[PDB]
Amino acid sequence: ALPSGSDPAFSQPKSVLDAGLTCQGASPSSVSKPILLVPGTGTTGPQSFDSNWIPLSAQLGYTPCWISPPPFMLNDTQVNTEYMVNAITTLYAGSGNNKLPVLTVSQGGLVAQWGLTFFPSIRSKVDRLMAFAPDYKGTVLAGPLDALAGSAPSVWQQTTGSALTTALRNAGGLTQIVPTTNLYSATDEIVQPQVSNSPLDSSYLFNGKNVQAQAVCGPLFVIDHAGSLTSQFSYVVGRSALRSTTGQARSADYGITDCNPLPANDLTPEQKVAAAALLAPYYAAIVAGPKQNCEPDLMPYARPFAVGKRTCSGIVT
Repeated sequence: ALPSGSDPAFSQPKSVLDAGLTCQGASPSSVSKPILLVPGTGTTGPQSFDSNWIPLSAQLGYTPCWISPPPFMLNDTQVNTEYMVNAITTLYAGSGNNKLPVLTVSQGGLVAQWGLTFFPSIRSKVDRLMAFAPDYKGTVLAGPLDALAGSAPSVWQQTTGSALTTALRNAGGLTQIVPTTNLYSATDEIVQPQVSNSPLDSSYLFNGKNVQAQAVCGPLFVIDHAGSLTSQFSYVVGRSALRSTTGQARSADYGITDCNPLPANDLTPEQKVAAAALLAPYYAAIVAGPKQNCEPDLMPYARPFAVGKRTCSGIVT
């Protein structure tokens, strides 16, 4: 079972949410073959995909579109999802009422499944989801000394055992809602645990196409968080998920010969070097970005699914 009924109301005006959506070389209301790219924590849309999937999806025939929820995905994850839901509705109608793919990284995958869980209207508008290193269960790795100064709202909510991650799980959000592919690695230095190749991993979704790099490439295969998005292996897996008639990556489309953790071969030399510096804005955000001293309160639609957890207002019930 999943949440049903009308979409919850947005807490932000539509002009604010519309302001966060951009398409490369096209208007959101008139776009050909759009793809929604959702960035990770501590970054904007261009910062996550300029070096990788904005050019890679454009070469595959898509119009790169993205959201950049302020500030740098560090604010309340529930509010970042409003940008995605509004963008999908806009891009669905903007492309002649046709389904569009969604490709994410880091918190972006958590944002995608959160929207599909609690905003039922977009379930018939997303044809597939290609999530790179998503943290559906949050992460057990604390911030690089983010325990005496607090952390960003989105960092609170991405901690294992948070009210947000609890509510997503309890609402049935750990089962895929659209055809979903999850590409992750046991060597992820930001999102853990990922070492079980099982529902214990943070990126695992039941009935999804869960691709742990070590399961395909070997137990000693190393590929970090940024590589999980930009690698040639990730391109092969992602390109398979986008081309597939089932909506999921196909095991026949990739193999041990594609196990390259370096940036995708099709990227230009400037793009590969830029892809290696993917987390540079993320590093700045965790050390010098906004911080608060409690996990943001749950919105009314998600509050009933995390009874017992403490947020800024107190205990849910």
